[PDB]
Amino acid sequence: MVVEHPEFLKAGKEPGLQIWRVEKFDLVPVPTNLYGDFFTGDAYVILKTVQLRNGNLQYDLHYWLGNECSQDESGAAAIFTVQLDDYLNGRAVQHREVQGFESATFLGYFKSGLKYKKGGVASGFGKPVPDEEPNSTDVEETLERIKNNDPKLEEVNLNNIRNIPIPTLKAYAEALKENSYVKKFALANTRADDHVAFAIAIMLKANKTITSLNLDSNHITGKGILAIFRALLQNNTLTELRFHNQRHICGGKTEMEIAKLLKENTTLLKLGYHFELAGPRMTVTNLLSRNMDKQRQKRLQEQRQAQ
Amino acid sequence: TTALVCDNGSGLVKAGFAGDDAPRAVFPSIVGRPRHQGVMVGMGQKDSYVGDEAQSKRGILTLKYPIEHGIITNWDDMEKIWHHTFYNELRVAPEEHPTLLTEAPLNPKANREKMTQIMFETFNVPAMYVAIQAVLSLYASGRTTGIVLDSGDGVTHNVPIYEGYALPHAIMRLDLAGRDLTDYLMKILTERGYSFVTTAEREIVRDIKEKLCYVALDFENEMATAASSSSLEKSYELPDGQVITIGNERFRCPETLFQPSFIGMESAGIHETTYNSIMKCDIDIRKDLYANNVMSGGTTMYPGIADRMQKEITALAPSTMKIKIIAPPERKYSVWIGGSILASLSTFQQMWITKQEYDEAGPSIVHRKCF
Ligand SMILES: Nc1ncnc2c1ncn2[C@@H]1O[C@H](COP(=O)(O)OP(=O)(O)OP(=O)(O)O)[C@@H](O)[C@H]1O
Ligand SMILES: [Ca+2]
Ligand SMILES: [Ca+2]
Ligand SMILES: [Ca+2]
Repeated sequence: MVVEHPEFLKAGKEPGLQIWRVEKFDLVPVPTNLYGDFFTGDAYVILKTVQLRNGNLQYDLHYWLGNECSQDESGAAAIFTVQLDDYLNGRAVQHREVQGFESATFLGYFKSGLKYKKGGVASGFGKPVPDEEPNSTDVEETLERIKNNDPKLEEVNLNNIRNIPIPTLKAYAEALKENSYVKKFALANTRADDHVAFAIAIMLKANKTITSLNLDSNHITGKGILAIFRALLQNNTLTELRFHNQRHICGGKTEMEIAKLLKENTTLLKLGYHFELAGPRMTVTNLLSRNMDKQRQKRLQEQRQAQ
Repeated sequence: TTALVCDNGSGLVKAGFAGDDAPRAVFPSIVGRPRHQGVMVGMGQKDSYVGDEAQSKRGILTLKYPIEHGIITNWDDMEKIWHHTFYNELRVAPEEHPTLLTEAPLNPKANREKMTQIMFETFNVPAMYVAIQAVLSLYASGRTTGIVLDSGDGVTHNVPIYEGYALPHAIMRLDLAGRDLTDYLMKILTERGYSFVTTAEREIVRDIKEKLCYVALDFENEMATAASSSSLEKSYELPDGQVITIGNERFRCPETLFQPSFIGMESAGIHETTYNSIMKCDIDIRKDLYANNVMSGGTTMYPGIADRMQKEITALAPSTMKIKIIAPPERKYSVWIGGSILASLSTFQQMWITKQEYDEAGPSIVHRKCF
């Protein structure tokens, strides 16, 4: 939109001269008997309105910059010039006037002549490295807890845990299958692989609860990745998925298949991955952006109810 | 109450509070993750390190930049960065502050939306705005009309602006910027016999660049000078204490900006693309573009670069034309300062996209409220 403000509303009503001074990020009128006396430590916006035969108004906007004026003030003049011009529907011509270099037209506006006075209102302007605190989750204990459907477990973080056996990771997936309490599951940097990814994919067809899964920094490959993304065809719960930093990058036909596979997913809102190719990278970004806006469409028809 | 300003570039986040003359936080825009091949139990439960933290640990991490050539490419790490900025750096509750963000000039439509999506859905900001970087830099210089050369760590742009707005058809773009220039200085120094490949060797080359490099006024003269004497050589002290001499590499590195062939780019030089950009504009604004050339961003810091631009643009422009290059001293931060001012203006409360506006109209709202 376009800005209103009380001086905007008085601006360019009729032939004449208006002069404002930038004061602490606001536009303030210069008293009409002070016109032509310009503090060299300040910045000004000047509007020259002329009558046209039609009865409409010709505008000229000049912004006057004092040599000692501070950066915010002069930056503010230039911007105020722009907003004022916009507000007038772009019909004003913009002139930059610096002290000592001013236009003859500008100077011609003061019959009595232009004075500089020193001074003005004051500016509106006003480590460690590698190791801390290993991950203490007990894998066994936790795996157990998932089987029994423990409602105290809403979060499972295996991140950075070294030396977990693959069939145990596989077992976690098998265990998460009917769980109704685990919304989050982070295995980053576990040396997990495609078998683990396959298991997880199977899991995701049945599982209605987990919203967030983190595979970062693993050995998963394109067939692991992809297997998960086909699975997500049957899954409307998972909103977030992160595979950053696998040991070997999948290549383009994998990135392509990802962006393809996700076309029919209405659900996932976030994908951690670094796409090498911009084409899929963009496609995926548009899809996630569509899915996210549906969550706003609901939310609105939700909001559109309470009367 | 107070407004936040975030200027997210390819190498550096500049972030802070509107009204301040300077950003409170300036840090590497990166997200680290454990390197294969490697170790660490030190990470505890974390999938990643962000910002300064990750820079520390660069040894044991593989670093990744969410912004590439000034454009957002990895969105999940962009959220991270944004989150770190709010909570860990500015230490604020983002749902309490109007938030101004910046973007590259030609940023694709859908990215402008996505940035709008995330700010409202994930951070729940009461209101937000997205401004073009170069445009803010022009404003910070106290101008509505001008053509900005903006060159950072990731991308270099030529952005003509008239009575407050960029002219997109005339914008020119070059992928070459500081990071590429560092890699280029590593080479030719190496071809001189100093061998920098190391994760912490690059670190030193970067220092040499920001310290000893400069732009030659005339390249073949400077090369003829350097060939017939040592007047252009400068001594440089490494951390091992060794003091070595470096030659014409001083200006062959930044010459890449005017001669992108040097690194293998088929692209014309920033001087030629400046002229082109102006030439793509309406004749009647050209004289005002020629007379206001404003430089922005840290890759414009090289001593000599203004004067080199004056000369090349003079050799291109008509005989008559008044040509001036403005190189503000604070121009590593121009973009940020320009936003700081704009978001601080009394007139600004009406420019925000509100949460409510977003909730009702959806993210395409930003194409109609932000030019
Ligand atoms: N004194 C210097 N001389 C040359 N280059 C410099 C100097 N100081 C910083 N740089 C470079 O400036 C860059 C940082 O500038 P800036 O923060 O404007 O870039 P950015 O916004 O991260 O990048 P981009 O604008 O491309 O997205 C880095 O490449 C750094 O090497
Ligand atoms: Ca002042
Ligand atoms: Ca106009
Ligand atoms: Ca930048």
